[PDB]
Amino acid sequence: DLMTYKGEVLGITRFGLAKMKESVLMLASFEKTADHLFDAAYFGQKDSVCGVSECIIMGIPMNIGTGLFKLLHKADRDPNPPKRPLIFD
Amino acid sequence: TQAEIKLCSLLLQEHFGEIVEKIGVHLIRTGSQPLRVIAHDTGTSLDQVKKALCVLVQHNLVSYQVHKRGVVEYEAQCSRVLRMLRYPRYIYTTKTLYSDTGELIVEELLLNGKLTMSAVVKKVADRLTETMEDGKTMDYAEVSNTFVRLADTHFVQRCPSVPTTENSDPGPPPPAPTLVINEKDMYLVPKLSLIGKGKRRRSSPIPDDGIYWQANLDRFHQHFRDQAIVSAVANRMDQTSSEIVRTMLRMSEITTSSSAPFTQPLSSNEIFRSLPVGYNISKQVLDQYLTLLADDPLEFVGKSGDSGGGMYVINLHKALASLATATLESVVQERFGSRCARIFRLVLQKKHIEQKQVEDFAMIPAKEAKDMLYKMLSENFMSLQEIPKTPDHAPSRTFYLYTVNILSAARMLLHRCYKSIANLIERRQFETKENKRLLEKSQRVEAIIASMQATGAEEAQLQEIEEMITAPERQQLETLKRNVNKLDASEIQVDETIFLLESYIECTMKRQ
Amino acid sequence: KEQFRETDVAKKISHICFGMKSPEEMRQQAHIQVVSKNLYSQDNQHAPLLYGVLDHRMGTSEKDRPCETCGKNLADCLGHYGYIDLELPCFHVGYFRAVIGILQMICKTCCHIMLSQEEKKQFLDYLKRPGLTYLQKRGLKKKISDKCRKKNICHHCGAFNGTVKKCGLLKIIHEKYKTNKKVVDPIVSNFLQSFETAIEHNKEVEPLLGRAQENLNPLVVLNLFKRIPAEDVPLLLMNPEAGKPSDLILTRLLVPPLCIRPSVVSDLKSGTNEDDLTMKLTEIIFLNDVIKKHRISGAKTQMIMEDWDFLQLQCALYINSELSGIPLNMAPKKWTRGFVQRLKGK
Amino acid sequence: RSVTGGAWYSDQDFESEFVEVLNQQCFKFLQSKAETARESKQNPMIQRNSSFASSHEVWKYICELGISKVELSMEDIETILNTLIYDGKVEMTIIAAKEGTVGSVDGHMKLYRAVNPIIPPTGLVRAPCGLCPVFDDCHEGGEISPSNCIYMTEWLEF
Amino acid sequence: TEGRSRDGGLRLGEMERDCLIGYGASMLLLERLMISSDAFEVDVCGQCGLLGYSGWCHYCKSSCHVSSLRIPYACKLLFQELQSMNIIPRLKLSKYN
Amino acid sequence: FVLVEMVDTVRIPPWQFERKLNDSIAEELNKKLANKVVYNVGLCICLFDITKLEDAYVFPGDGASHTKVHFRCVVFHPFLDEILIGKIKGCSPEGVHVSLGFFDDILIPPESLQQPAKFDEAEQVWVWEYGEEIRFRVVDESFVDTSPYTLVGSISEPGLGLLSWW
Amino acid sequence: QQPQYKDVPITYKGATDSYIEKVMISSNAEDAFLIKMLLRQ
Amino acid sequence: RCPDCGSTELVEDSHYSQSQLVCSDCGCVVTEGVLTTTFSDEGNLREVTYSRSTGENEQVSRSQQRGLRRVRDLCRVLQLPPTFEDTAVAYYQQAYRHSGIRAARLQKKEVLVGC
Amino acid sequence: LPDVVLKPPPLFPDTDYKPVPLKTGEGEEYMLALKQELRETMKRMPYFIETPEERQDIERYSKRYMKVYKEEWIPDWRRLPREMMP
Ligand code: SF4
Ligand SMILES: [Zn+2]
Ligand SMILES: [Zn+2]
Ligand SMILES: [Zn+2]
Ligand SMILES: [Zn+2]
Repeated sequence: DLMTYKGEVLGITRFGLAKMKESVLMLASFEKTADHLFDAAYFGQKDSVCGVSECIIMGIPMNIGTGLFKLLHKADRDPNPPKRPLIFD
Repeated sequence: TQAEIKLCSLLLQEHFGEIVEKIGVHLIRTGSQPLRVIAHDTGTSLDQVKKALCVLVQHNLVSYQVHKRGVVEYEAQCSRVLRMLRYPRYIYTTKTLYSDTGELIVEELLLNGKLTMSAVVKKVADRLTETMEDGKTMDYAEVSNTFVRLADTHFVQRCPSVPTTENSDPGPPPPAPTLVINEKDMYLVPKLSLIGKGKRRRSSPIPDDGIYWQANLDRFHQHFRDQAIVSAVANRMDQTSSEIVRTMLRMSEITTSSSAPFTQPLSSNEIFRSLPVGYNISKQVLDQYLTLLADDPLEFVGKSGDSGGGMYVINLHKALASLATATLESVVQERFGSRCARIFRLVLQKKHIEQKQVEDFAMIPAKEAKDMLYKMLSENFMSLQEIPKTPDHAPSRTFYLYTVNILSAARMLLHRCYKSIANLIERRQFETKENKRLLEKSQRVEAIIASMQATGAEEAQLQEIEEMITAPERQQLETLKRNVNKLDASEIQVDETIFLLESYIECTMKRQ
Repeated sequence: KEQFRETDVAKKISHICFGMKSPEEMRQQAHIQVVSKNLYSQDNQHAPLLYGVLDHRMGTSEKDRPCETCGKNLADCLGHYGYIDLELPCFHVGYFRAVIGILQMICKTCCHIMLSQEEKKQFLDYLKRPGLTYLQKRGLKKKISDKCRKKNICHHCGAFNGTVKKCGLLKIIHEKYKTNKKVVDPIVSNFLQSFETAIEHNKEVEPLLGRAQENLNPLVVLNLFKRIPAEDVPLLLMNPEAGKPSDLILTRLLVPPLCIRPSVVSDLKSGTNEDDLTMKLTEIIFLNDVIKKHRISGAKTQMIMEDWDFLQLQCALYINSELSGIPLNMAPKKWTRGFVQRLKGK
Repeated sequence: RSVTGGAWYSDQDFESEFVEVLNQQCFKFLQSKAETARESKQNPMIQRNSSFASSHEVWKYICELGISKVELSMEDIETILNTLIYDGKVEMTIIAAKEGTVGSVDGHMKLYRAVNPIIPPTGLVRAPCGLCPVFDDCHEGGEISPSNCIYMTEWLEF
Repeated sequence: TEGRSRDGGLRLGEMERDCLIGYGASMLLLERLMISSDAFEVDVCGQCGLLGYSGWCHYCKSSCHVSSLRIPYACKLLFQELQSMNIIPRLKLSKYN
Repeated sequence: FVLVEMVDTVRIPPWQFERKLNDSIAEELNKKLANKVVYNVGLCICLFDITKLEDAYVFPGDGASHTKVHFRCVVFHPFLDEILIGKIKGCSPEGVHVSLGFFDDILIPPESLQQPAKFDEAEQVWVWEYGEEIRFRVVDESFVDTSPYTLVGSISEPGLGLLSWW
Repeated sequence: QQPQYKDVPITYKGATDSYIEKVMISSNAEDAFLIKMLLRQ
Repeated sequence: RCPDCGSTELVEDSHYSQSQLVCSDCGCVVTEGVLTTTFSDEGNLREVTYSRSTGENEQVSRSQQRGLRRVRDLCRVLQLPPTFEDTAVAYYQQAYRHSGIRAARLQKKEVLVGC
Repeated sequence: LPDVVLKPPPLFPDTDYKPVPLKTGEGEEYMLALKQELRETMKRMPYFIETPEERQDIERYSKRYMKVYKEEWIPDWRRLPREMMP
């Protein structure tokens, strides 16, 4: 289902991997670094940090695993607290 | 065109403001775009975008067109934005060829873009009321005469007017009025029998509706080119030849267009008949002048026929090429010296030439002529053909000959002039903003005098103005003023070179 | 009394934007201008020269000598870049393919592209779609380049724009005067007949008059790119905010800090181990000084062009030490570690 | 004479002073002749013809001056006048002269006249930005800025 | 360092990273490959997107938009090497929320 | 004295979780904006009230509780025409150094606008006679850090008569 | 002008103790004295 | 020195594969961690001398090159260690600094090499 | 062989050539006068749209006395598309 989701059978080779992925960092780290980097610099293609490869490179928690959801602390509070009324206005 | 965009940005910021100059720069950089994507990319409110577009289309700086699905696309004209720097020259030439009435007319047409005849004559009367005195009053007859005289001479032209919507598909109106232009009424003036007297600004139904006029920059450009070639031929041969060519250009103004390789055939007889009577020159002397101008090594004029006595024609493209060559050699002489100018003229006359041949024909010792060649090549004034002996193009086994490309040289010179004017405007604004505190101090100490000038004017407020701390700083104010004046004069002077280069560039364009 | 300034924010990086810097921005980023082709001074205690390579104002590489720009040790200094001015521009080996592509896109006379207004608006509307991906951008670039190369006559000014190809190594040539088997044109004849002086003073011009097309040196292509209208820049599939076409041809070199170039003072002898990039930059500065001396002394144009090509290939090796069209006569002696070699590999 | 010798390639040293003096004297002579032709005012054709000066005439004038010791041939004065043309200050015309006091070219003779330049110096050369050698590095905000320009300051203080 | 005689530590190769990814241990991988290996603190300016030092941007000549950021040192070296190659990675920062 | 809407990110350490969040938030905001001046806003005094308080996130890093809090805080910023009552905490020959009562010593009125009887001879002479009123004219702001105050403003002293004090 | 000597002593890098069995001193033609110690465990 | 007490008795002691500076009085460290070059990069980097990173060794005339090569072959035919070659070329470069020595005949350079 | 320079070139290298003095006469004086008059008179025109002032402090009694009142030109909507009506 991964190799046949774009309507065309794409291989695990660098060609199909570049056709299915968008992250410039992992495409450069895989193979053909200089050409891909110079092409991305020419196009100015901004690369996000959604992929796990750039999460490991940039040093941020990856989206997969435990980093998919977020946690909230159950602190004693009151949402929208009472507001002090305005006297002059 | 980064320098052009920067110059347009500075001019728009100086002339119209900040919220509109951003939209103008966006239109220049991104080309034609609908209003929605313009507001999206600029990131400002929609009302400000609408106001900017309207104030830009008022001065005929931008235009709008229709496309599929009835969408409107707004496109800016960078050339039109660049031409508005030449407004003082337009006002000067319309004040020289006409009276001050035409001066004020063209001034109002440039400061407003689109107006009606009644509006412009009313504004001219209101502005001239304070110029004259002695209780008398002016009428609209002389102003209308000056307007129609400007019209027949093609200096002013009717703006493109929307056709009759009642006759053109009466019903659901399109999003854009689809303004069109007709050559018939391009210079026609409808009769305005109404007259009046301008008010002196005491501060105490439109028959010409739908007809808007604007200054025809094409006529001004043609007149400036004529003046330039007249000054050139005057500095070359004599003032008499300059008068002859001025008369022939005045005759050719109407019968020719703005872009043509040559003018219409003009015979010596009609030129002699149309020549001013102030010169006691005979027909034979005129024939001698024409036949010596035809033998000029500049080839400004040409025979191009023998019928009708002395038949002659002028070369517009060749004259503009000669003017561009003169400008280029002058700037080379002023930037690198007389010897480098000699080397440049040598390498320009000969199509291709070698270093040893350059030194032989220019008579300049070694270690200096090659240095001048390298300095001129590093500034994109010359090009090397590099005829190779082998397809490998190895430097050791190939020739090198210098060649001057006038087109690329003129383009880079125009870019340099644009960046120079941009830098001058930036320096002027910097000197203005760095002394804004002294400017406000001077403004307040002079407004203390401007107030109570006549009513309640006591003499006790005259010996304390110079007593302030601004007195030792008046020298700085004078220096700022003279610097601003010199910068403005330099910009206006470079404007003529910009016009010459732009004319030389445009004349060789076919638009095919 | 005290202005409120934020101390620390939990900032995180959202996305990385790639691009290039103009020579002005590249000068602004750097701190000092290294002009000396030497590393250390003449004194015996191995003191580095000021305003030269390995200067401590661009970071530090030794645990004892701190950085001059920032008063911190090696474990705290981040390094500082430098800018090197070149007498003659050189083609960027990384963007050389992009330079050839842009030259095929735009005209050589009016600086405009070979695209009709209808197809211009079509490609504009096709690119205006949101969410344009890398593959879609490359496909659109390929399609527009093919449609532009299909035509040969300039739609803007009308000048002939023949094929353009890479001859030799790091040299581009535009074949404006192509061989025409059918009836010839007047322009090519007027061009060929303008070599009367070369033919008179050199007979070899006659057999070699053909295939004498327009070799585009860095100066001419840079002057052409400096006059590109900004409206045609988005049509070149390059982002205008990321960079400009004139930035493809480099006039300055970014010498990296000492953090990328470690120096190992080997006290067993009188020597300091430096990386290959330092030697490449030293050779570049030496070539700049040599070509400046030749320009001052007025040498032949052959030697000037040879030095220019040598500087170009040395800069290419400094960027990518391994190329394809490297001639065997000017081939490197020993294998060096260029930036590409330091990036890729096991 | 090409490989060795020459009036200017004396002792393998270029003689710039001699050629400069010759150019100046020839320009002065041509300017005086053109001034006399202009002040004559008898007829434009005769004015033009008298403004022209032959290579033989200016060569005999230089010989009458006798500044340089080495003999100046006809081709030497021809090259001097060609350099003057390349300077943009004079004009040459080849007329059909079968035989006369020149006899240099078969059936032709070159006449030279002093001519004024086409146009005065442009406005660009009247600004420091047009003659700056580091004009390429001009940026709004940076080390080389028009605000803190030294060229503009010196030019405004003049 | 690499060698044992050079007091070198163990290397988390590609397969170890693959196993840690398969387990989904995001924080463990972050601590191993970033915090305990090449952790460093740099300064990034939110306006130009370049790298600064000591909370100062030499490019913009200002320090208002400069903010500190944790990063692997190898990533900073890669960014510097790419900037040397005229390939400028413009880092657009944002709030953690 | 005017209210300002401020949206700030507050980090509360986990060892304060026993405290009420609506109190710790106010305490931290008061400790963060005490005797400080917001650029182009003015000198903030203290937190007035808290309007909106969204969820309290916990980041995978420090682990403390991060909250984006919307609140209204009081700042001191005249409207270029407000009349204030300050006390003379010094005087210089070029201008009197009058400080608002226990609030801030930032008001330096220039001695160049009242009737021509103004002269300070360094002997603490306020004004040559013919609880001091002050008329603000223009605000001014600037930065502080420029290498690896900001609110003074001018003061107007028109012909207010001053029947109680010369 | 006076020679300045900095110390570069050879250190025993070993987790466990070692015993020296023999120390050999030799002199080559380069006047460089070579000292070898045979650590025994 | 000690930042708190001011004691200057800081001693370098080898930890468990870690180098650091610590005071013997309060046991507080002032600087921990040391950066050393790796042999993987050491074999890659090329050594540069101040005899070459100053512009020298290029102002070596053909005659000076002949003289130093003569020194080399003379010390090699005698089967001398490389230390003798280094000392001899150093003495030659030191003696060649005089103006009267550099301006001499080939016999003079040869007898100078011999001496 | 080129010698080593111990100081980088100055930021403003000197050139023996100087800009030509500006042209003088009544023409350039009228140029300066007209350009200054245009720069002055064009700012108060309704076409010069200044930035709308914001964060208004308060409303005062003298506002109507200091209210910036200027005649507003009405663009011809017959020539302008309908997408610009406020
Ligand atoms: S420094 Fe000044 S004069 Fe020189 S190019 Fe820049 S703006 Fe023009
Ligand atoms: Zn540093
Ligand atoms: Zn073209
Ligand atoms: Zn910045
Ligand atoms: Zn202690």
